Amino acid sequence: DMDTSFVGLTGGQIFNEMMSRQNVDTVFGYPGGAILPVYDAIHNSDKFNFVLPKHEQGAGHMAEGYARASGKPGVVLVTSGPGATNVVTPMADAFADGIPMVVFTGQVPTSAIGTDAFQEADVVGISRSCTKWNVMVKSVEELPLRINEAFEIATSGRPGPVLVDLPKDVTAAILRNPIPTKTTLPSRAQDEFVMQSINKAADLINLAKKPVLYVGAGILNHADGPRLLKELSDRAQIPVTTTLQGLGSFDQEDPKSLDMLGMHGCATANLAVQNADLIIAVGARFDDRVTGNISKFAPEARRAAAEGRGGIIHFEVSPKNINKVVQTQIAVEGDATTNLGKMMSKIFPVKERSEWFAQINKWKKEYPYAYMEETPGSKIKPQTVIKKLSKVANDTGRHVIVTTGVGQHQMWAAQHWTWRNPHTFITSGGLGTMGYGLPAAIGAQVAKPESLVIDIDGDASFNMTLTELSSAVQAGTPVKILILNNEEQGMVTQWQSLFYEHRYSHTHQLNPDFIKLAEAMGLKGLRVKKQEELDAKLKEFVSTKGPVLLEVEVDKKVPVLPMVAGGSGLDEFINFDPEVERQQTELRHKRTGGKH
Amino acid sequence: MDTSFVGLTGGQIFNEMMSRQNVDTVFGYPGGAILPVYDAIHNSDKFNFVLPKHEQGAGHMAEGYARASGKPGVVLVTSGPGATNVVTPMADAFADGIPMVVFTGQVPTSAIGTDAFQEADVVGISRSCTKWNVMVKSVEELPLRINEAFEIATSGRPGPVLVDLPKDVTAAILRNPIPTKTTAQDEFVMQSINKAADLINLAKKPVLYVGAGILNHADGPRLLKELSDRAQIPVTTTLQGLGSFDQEDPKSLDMLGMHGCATANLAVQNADLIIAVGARFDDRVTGNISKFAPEARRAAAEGRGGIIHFEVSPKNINKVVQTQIAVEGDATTNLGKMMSKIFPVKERSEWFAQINKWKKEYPYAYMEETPGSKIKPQTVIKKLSKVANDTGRHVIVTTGVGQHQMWAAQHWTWRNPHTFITSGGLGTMGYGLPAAIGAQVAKPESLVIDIDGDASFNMTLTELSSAVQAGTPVKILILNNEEQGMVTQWQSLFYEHRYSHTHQLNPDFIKLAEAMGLKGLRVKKQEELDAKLKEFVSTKGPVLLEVEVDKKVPVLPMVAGGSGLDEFINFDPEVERQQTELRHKRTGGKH
Ligand SMILES: Cc1cc2nc3c(=O)[nH]c(=O)nc-3n(C[C@H](O)[C@H](O)[C@H](O)COP(=O)(O)OP(=O)(O)OC[C@H]3O[C@@H](n4cnc5c(N)ncnc54)[C@H](O)[C@@H]3O)c2cc1C
Ligand SMILES: Cc1cc2nc3c(=O)[nH]c(=O)nc-3n(C[C@H](O)[C@H](O)[C@H](O)COP(=O)(O)OP(=O)(O)OC[C@H]3O[C@@H](n4cnc5c(N)ncnc54)[C@H](O)[C@@H]3O)c2cc1C
Ligand SMILES: COc1cnc(OC)n2nc(NS(=O)(=O)c3c(OCC(F)F)cccc3C(F)(F)F)nc12
Ligand SMILES: COc1cnc(OC)n2nc(NS(=O)(=O)c3c(OCC(F)F)cccc3C(F)(F)F)nc12
Ligand SMILES: Cc1ncc(C[n+]2c([C@@](C)(O)OO)sc(CCOP(=O)(O)OP(=O)(O)O)c2C)c(N)n1
Ligand SMILES: C/C(NCc1cnc(C)nc1N)=C(/S)CCOP(=O)([O-])OP(=O)([O-])O
Ligand SMILES: [Mg+2]
Ligand SMILES: [Mg+2]
Repeated sequence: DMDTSFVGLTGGQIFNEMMSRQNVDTVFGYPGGAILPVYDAIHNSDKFNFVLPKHEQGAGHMAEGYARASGKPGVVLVTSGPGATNVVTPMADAFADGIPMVVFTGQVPTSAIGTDAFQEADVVGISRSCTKWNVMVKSVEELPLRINEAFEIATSGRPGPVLVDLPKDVTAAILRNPIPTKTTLPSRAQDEFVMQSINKAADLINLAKKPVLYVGAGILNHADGPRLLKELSDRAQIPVTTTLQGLGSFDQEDPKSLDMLGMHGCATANLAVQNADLIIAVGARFDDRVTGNISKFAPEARRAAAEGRGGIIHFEVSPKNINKVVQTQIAVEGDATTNLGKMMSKIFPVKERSEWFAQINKWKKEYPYAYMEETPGSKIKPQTVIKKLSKVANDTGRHVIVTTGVGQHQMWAAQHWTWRNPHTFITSGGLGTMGYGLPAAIGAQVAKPESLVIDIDGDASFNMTLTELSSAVQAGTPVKILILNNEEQGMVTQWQSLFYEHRYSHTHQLNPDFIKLAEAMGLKGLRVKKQEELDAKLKEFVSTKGPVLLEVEVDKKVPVLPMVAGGSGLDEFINFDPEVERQQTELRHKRTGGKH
Repeated sequence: MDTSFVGLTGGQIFNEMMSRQNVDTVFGYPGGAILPVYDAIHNSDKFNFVLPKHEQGAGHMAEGYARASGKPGVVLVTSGPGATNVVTPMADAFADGIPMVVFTGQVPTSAIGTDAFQEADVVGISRSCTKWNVMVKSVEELPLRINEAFEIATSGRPGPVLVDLPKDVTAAILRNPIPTKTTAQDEFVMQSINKAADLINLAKKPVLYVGAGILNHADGPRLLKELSDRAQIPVTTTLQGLGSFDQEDPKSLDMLGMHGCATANLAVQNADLIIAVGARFDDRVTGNISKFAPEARRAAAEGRGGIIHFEVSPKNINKVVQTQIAVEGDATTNLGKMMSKIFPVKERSEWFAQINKWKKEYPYAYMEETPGSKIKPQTVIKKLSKVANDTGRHVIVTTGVGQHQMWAAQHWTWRNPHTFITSGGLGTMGYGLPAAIGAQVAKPESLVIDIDGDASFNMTLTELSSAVQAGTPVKILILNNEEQGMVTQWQSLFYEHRYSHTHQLNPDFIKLAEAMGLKGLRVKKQEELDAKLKEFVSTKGPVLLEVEVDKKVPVLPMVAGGSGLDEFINFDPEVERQQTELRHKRTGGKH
């Protein structure tokens, strides 16, 4: 069966048509020679909104933030050569964090490919290891097919980035042949096997006496995910901890909430996991930033497994991540949410778990997120800023979205914010890309025009992509940019303090005047130094109509705690100790000859 | 066998190896995976360290450094996003043949292949944009790999290499001694030299087609000048060859190609012999390849001329155009060997008469200022060229990518080697500022000027604060036409003035400069331009000058479409006015 409707159109014009057929409402991009035939076709197009950054990396991270906030794939449209190489970091970032993204790169004409042409890059080769799939379109005839395959692959299984390489002669060419209609249009034994494993997992859960739900980003890839998670938690009385990327999937005000686990997770979550007889892993991949020393990980679960009375259940959509890190007793293949729904009726309702929750509540009382609080004459504490802003933003009654950079401010945002809503924490976790914060916020704001979007950023992170401030003005995105300025690459100085005897090698970048910068870029700029002005400034920050930057001068050389590092198990975290911090301050002064 | 490194960590070995390689500057940004190296180079007296805001900045700085100094640029970044952020500079250095050694931290070997935190397949990603790369797998082979890297980056055609450094390798202590070392065809060439000298002595209308290759040797420009003087041969250069020949010399043809001087293009098309020296016949130079140099091909068919190619990389020989004589190896070296076999020529009356008539007929014409009109971008280049030269200082110029780049290339008078540093092959916007910073580090006493575009500058403007921290008093000139000029030109020409997303919203560049810690200057009026240009150059410390220039001004001449070099579009004042009215009509008076 053939389709003749695209006959007579250029490749560019076909691209434009395929965007509305693929339900694309937003395109992030930057023009150039190779991709000019497509840009002429989308000129003044009302199929979608176009967002123009200052740098293609910005386009990439914007599309990511857009994808995370909307649940739709982020679409990028850039030129060949430097245009394409400039989106390599965002693709690798989306690949690590499972973000659906379709990247369209212009390419030199097919006759010039492989001749080391002007602005030619081997983009398909470069991006092979950091995309789910990529392809070079070699004729206009196969353009709709490739577009359809790209979007499907990007949004199925574990979502991820795909790249489509678009030769200039292909997008300029007129389609002069009918093409298969199928290319233009966007097992019983397996089901029985999945159900079998679902039955097995239900049996294990009904047996557990100290279960823990270990929840990650996977639960958020379905609209009903958080809802079914809660239903399972309430039905079987199971406490819930989340990874960094699962934050927002569970109401942290709920008594059964364990908060975040891992390297910088809540001690209670870490201890609960270390003492659980059953770990129910839902959409999480057991990264070492979560597990700590893997040989020390979940000893009570391993003991339960050896005695046939527990262990680890894994709801995982990708075969690649099953039995990858941890020996699992039961793997439940496919969409976590879907499989939770199927399992629910098989779970015995539990009245209470007195002993287990008594232990957990005692851990909660003993190990809060403690830190050195403000004293007279001291600088503002970064942890205090997060706690205050969390309440201020939440009290607005608006839907709040938070993006971050990478480092200490990121962890403190994760810890001290109170998470309650799905798809409201957007942070770079796997690749951990500095500079993510501002463009991701712009993207998220585009996805959710009514939401209050806050970028909680670091000074070093913000410097990476700060040129996109003007892009926010041009895009009409009233993002709220918060800079926790400690005048350092804090996460690195933390590691240098701990393991390199306070040798701070090249970890202090010279910052610009962030307030003058913001105003030069066309935003309102605010600064706070004094403890007494923090409250009022935070309120003015959140209340501002347009885009606004607020720089908070915060204290320096403050470690993120708790911390699981070295060969420590999850239950061998370093805890906050006020006397230790004081001793570290003296030691630091002496070792740095008074410089820090 | 050598024991001098026994007891040192991999990072400490790296520190010593930089000294042994004669490295005086490292560009980089720290992170988890590369931490053991940064600890070892902490307060190192063996080299200076330059810290950017972005790894792309580090990369382009290293490029600018390499191009001004003649030494390889050294980059030191962390794993994952640190490494992926230097892909564009590597592709840039690969395209332009710039010596660069990139050191990327990597996750511990025990975590490689497990999709670990901040893990990327950097060896895989960078394969197509490096001459060579490697992952160091033990501390014992670290000196060997460092030595290989520097050797490969600086030999043949120079280019980028990458060395992946697993954290556990750089933290590991060398326990065992390592081999001290790790710490016929010339006749075929001589025959070619003889044959090429025979062709040259026979040529009646020869042209020296000179590129970046002649600048990869200290004595390149000198031997080029000698050959040109000896045989009375006119010299044209590529964009990347600018500075290798004195453009004030009567035999200068200026730049050839897509936006080259018409005289240069016409000489090439009418030459009976083309002597290609360190140039790779890119289509930005040749135009339509089937129309390129018809008289040279004709001479070749009659055995009285053709094309001679002095090229160091065999794969670039007969890659684009069929050549009669190939001389493999370093161009400068082979020019020296050839010199004694070239008959001296007193004069070429007819050939230079024809050339000098073209020069009079086809200068770099453009619509000049009129009372009330905006400042013309071409005029700024001419005036700045004189003002900068009048300082008596050594001047180095970097640019961004676009119209300003071409106008810089055209209207500047190039006389000194390694003084024009621009992204040619990859054509990376945002190149100008970080390249200028790196060049200033290489040549602290030089006057370094970034002639940048507004769109290009926006790409990497965050490095302005890095200029302050590095102590590099760069001079930043922004030709502000409030547009992606080179793209709007192509849209005006080929897409009926449909300007699709080619107008980015600029920040206040002066307030930006001041926020970054620089002095900011702005010119709007013609009357202020001269004074502002002089203040700009005479300013001590880093300074930005924004010039509001006229918009929608095409770079001419232009060879595009299926045109041959002699089929260029030339400037015409009446055509420009007609284009202005047509553009107004089609954009509803918006442009
Ligand atoms: C400075 C820093 C510190 C960090 N410290 C911590 C920390 O203390 N604690 C922490 O948790 N993280 C931390 N990380 C982040 C960490 O590196 C990982 O990014 C994070 O642990 C991964 O979370 P995740 O497994 O839930 O999400 P992902 O990496 O996205 O993995 C999701 C898993 O679920 C699967 N999946 C996806 N969709 C579905 C579906 N529909 N159905 C079923 N399965 C699905 C995926 O295939 C994948 O296996 C830190 C990062 C940084 C930069
Ligand atoms: C907007 C724009 C417009 C442009 N328009 C033009 C234009 O009009 N004219 C123009 O010329 N360029 C133009 N370019 C630049 C063009 O794309 C190429 O960068 C340039 O033409 C290549 O110059 P090159 O061959 O001299 O140097 P390279 O690309 O570096 O090639 C040098 C050649 O010499 C060889 N070589 C290197 N070292 C040695 C040695 N020691 N001995 C012998 N051989 C050696 C190399 O292997 C290579 O083959 C433009 C770029 C842009 C962004
Ligand atoms: C704004 O668009 C351009 C600006 N400058 C340019 O060259 C310096 N080009 N060149 C093109 N197109 S191109 O000329 O067809 C071409 C190209 O030309 C081959 C063809 F002429 F044989 C070769 C490689 C790349 C490109 C590219 F990416 F730019 F499309 N578009 C522009
Ligand atoms: C400033 O340094 C760090 C900041 N934050 C970190 O984790 C969130 N890490 N982690 C490390 N080193 S690491 O822990 O040995 C490690 C790593 O751990 C392996 C080991 F724990 F088994 C795995 C992959 C990458 C890294 C890397 F690159 F960061 F070094 N350094 C930092
Ligand atoms: C990373 C990157 N992205 C896009 C690019 C595609 N290009 C260009 C080109 C010629 O390479 O077209 O292929 S030039 C250009 C815009 C130039 O704006 P300007 O700086 O203001 O200078 P002007 O004086 O106005 O001309 C773009 C968008 C590029 N090279 N790099
Ligand atoms: C350099 C670095 N890590 C390595 C690194 C390097 N380069 C990039 C692109 N990304 C990362 N993550 C960090 S965490 C910097 C943190 O500084 P910050 O922005 O100001 O945050 P904070 O100070 O609060 O920890
Ligand atoms: Mg900081
Ligand atoms: Mg411009």
